[PDB]
Amino acid sequence: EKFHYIYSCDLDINVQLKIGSLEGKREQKSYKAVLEDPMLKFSGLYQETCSDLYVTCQVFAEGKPLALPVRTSYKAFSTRWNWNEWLKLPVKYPDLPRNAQVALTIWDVYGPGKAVPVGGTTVSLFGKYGMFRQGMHDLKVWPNVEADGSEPTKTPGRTSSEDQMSRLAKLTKAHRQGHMVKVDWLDRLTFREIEMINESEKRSSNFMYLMVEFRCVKCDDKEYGIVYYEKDGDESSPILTSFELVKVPDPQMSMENLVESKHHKLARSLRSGPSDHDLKPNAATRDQLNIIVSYPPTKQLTYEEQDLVWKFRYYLTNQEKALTKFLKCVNWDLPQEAKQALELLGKWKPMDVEDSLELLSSHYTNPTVRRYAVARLRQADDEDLLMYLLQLVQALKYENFDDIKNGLLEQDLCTFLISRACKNSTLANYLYWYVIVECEDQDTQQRDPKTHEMYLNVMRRFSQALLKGDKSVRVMRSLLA
Amino acid sequence: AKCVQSGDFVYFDGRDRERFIDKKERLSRLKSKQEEFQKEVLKAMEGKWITDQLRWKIMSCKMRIEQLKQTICKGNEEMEKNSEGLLKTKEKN
Amino acid sequence: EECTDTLLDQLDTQLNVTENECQNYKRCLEILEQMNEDDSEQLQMELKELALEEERLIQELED
Amino acid sequence: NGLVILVSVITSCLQTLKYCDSKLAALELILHLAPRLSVEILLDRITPYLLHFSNDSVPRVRAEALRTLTKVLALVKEVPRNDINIYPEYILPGIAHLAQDDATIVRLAYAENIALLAETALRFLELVQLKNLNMEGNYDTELQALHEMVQQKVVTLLSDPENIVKQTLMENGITRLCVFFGRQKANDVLLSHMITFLNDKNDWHLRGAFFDSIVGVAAYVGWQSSSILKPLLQQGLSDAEEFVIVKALYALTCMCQLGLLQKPHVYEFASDIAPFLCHPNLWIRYGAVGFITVVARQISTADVYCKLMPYLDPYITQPIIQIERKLVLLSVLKEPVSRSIFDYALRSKDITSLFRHLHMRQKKRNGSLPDCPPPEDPAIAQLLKKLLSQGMTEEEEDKLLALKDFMMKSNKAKANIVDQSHLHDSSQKGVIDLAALGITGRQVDLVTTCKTELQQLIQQKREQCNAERIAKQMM
Repeated sequence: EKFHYIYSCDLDINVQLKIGSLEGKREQKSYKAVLEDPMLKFSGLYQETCSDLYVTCQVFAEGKPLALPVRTSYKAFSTRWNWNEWLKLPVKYPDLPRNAQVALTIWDVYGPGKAVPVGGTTVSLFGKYGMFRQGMHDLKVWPNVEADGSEPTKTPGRTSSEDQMSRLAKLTKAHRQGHMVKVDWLDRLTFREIEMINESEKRSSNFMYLMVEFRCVKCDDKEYGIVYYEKDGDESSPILTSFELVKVPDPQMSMENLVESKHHKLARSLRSGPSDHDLKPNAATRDQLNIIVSYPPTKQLTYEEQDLVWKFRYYLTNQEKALTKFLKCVNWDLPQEAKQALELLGKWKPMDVEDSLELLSSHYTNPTVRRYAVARLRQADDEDLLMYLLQLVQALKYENFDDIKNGLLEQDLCTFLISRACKNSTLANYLYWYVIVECEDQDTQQRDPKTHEMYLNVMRRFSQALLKGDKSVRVMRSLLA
Repeated sequence: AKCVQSGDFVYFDGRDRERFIDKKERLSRLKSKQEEFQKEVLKAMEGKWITDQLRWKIMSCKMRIEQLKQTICKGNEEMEKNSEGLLKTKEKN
Repeated sequence: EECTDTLLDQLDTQLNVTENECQNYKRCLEILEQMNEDDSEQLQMELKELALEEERLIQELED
Repeated sequence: NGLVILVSVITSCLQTLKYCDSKLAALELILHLAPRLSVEILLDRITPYLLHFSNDSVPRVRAEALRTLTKVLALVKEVPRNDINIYPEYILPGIAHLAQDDATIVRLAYAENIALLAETALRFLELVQLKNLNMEGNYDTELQALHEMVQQKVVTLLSDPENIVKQTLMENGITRLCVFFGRQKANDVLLSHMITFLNDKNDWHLRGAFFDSIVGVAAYVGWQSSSILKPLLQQGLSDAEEFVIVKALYALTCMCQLGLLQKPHVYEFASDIAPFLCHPNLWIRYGAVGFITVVARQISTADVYCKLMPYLDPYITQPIIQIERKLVLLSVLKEPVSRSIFDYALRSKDITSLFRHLHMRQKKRNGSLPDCPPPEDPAIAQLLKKLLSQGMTEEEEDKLLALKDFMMKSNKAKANIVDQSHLHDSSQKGVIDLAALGITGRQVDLVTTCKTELQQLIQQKREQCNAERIAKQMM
């Protein structure tokens, strides 16, 4: 009443196949061939009625082997080639494509050191509609040839048919399974007819067959058929049925340029860390680097320049201005380069306050390079920071607003401005008006409220930082009010 | 390293008194006799080697006579069966 | 000291083995000298008789 | 030359592919164009996208991405000015995660290919050296970085939890990877790892694969390997799985042909292998013929008669010289111990006292003892009765006694595996269950290409259900 199944991609267990028996006479060569090559006399075909055959079981797909060939352990044979061995195949059900095949070659000895194939049979692991082989199978063994796993297989173990026994055996198995309607009086006759047909085929032909079996996976007394399926094969493509602005869809629109990403890693190699203390640029590259360092703060370096600024980053370390360029070569997404940038930054002969203003601009957002700017902006007179204050109050737009709202390399820029303001009342005077302009800016209140509230919290912070100051500082809070 | 160059070394336990150089010389003499015995064996081998080639030839030929006699038996039984089948087929025809 | 005692034993054993192999070759010679009595003529003629038989059977095979 | 323009419409898709079928198709496309595309296009353009697929969510695609990358990189006969570092700095660190991937097929596909990536990278560094010389890097420290980088991966694959990955590395290229270890470390860390595979007493294919590949590693390590490997080969000849013995005999054959077995050990092995000339298993029987004829061809004809024949004469019908020809020795072997007699002896509960009794019967047979009493423990008499009533000829008793050491050791090893059969008692049955893994079942009432195939299957099952239901009810 119900069909139970699982996807081949969900069943993450090793495929297993029983090598059953081998049924059928084995064609003996005429002694004429034994005279042609005498080593035939010692082959397993001639020495014993049943030789100690073995079965190889390579899983093929698209004409390629998916894994190494598993093989049946040794079993002695006397009157019947019968293995009852479940070969744990080297591939799992999710590893199998829709055209996976087992290539079961039967091997026999041919003197020392050399096996020879008795025959081979190839059966696809997925049936007509993607269900994995569900049970016992009798595979036609192609004689004297090694089982081929190319697609189409030249040695198929099954037919779509086209002969009596291939159809009558399927019906016989269906009848045994109870699928076919039982009728005792007919069966007792039709199976005698099939017996005659089979015994005729056994005489008029010398084909042999290899029984194999597949494990019927069970759970809670249910047996699940395995259906070839793919993770993501479950979703139909979300192709949009109409478009009117984007006429020429581009699939790589917002994807990372992997070719450029590859050139980063090679040209800006960190492994030169120990070599770059010794190796330094020569005459022709000295001039070239001096030219790059001289560039204006807005001249975005080309990849050739950015390369040279990294290759000799340990040389540029000796120049205050060169640090402005290095921090533009460093990619700030890559934790690899960033972890070296923040290292050489701490080794570099420090930049001046003119340069420190650059690091505060929008382009730089990594906290350790912003805080390092402050770590040099500190080393300038409050007379100067009084004039730059008009710009610096705007650089707070580029500052992390989360450190503001909860701030109620020691100091971020806002803390530094408020600190230096308490230390010199001339800054505290202007710092009030600049920030309060933003708080009164009804345009910011509507076009970018996040920035507007940042200034509001800058003013709440400054309101509180003065109240936390000395008696002479607290008076400034009341003076500004 | 000075011991092996002197050749004067012997077991510290006093198990023996012959020097290493005496034993090395005796080994070279034994190896010399090993060459002699092999060269003496090989001249005997060159005799047996010829008769064993013949013995293998006889045994190979006998194994081929056994094969050919069976091949003729097989060929005859196949021909006899085919003759009886042909006769029956002519009769049927 | 320990290396000297060890190397002396390694030579003593090598000597005794090499000497024993020489005695083995001697014993084998004592056997090969008796095997020289085997006749080559009668054996070779048996090959001729067998070769004649094979020539008969190979002709019958063609027939 | 327009392929550069075509490759741009291909590569622009490789980052947005949703389906596995298209991802695999894209890899065939790259491999089909790769021999035509210039070296600069392969390394600069194609390569970034091959590494991208090595990170794909589908394990088949990760496997095929590495498998394509290896074949694509093998085509680069020249080095671009800016790519001399691509192997240490970009390719190898970009696939190094695959060697420890969760999905076996990926690690398996890594083992199948690491032997070639390493060789390609080395040949690449070689071209870089030739380029530096023709243009006029610290080759020594780069080569040693590549070696240390390769060695780390080989040892990882040999330490893989699934034997199939170890076994795959063994057959695909362990003999060549040895160059990345060098003469000394190949023995210290590589060979010592392989010697550990023989400790697996339940996956005979891994012990088999050891003897298949060990000849390569031993030839590389040279003379140092003989004393370490010698006892492991004797274990192989006494293995619990007879195909491992066949592979052990094949290894000794190949090793003797290479002159790797020291002269005393060659004869020692022949003393242990000659008994196999009467073993019932033809694979072992002709394995012994293989080895022992190879011995007869490596040693002097003086030693063939004086040292090899004494070991072989008990099993030979006639003391034919020139056994160096495999055809000769096969023709003069005595009939082997019948497999029935062999199994009754080997399978017995206490094979020790059985051979003791038979050995005493040998003394009585050869005149070295006056007479022999019947066995003392009835289980031995019951076995003696079984063996003799099954047609055990006196020559088979002599041959069984020659196989004494093999049968005793092998029986002891077979028992030791039975002592482990409790660990796998659940897998020996005919059924395997989802209950253990908790995989979600799916069901449909019978009362993309994959999604359509499943619908066709369901339709077929509804029809085949109604067909049986109607016909049964109709009857």
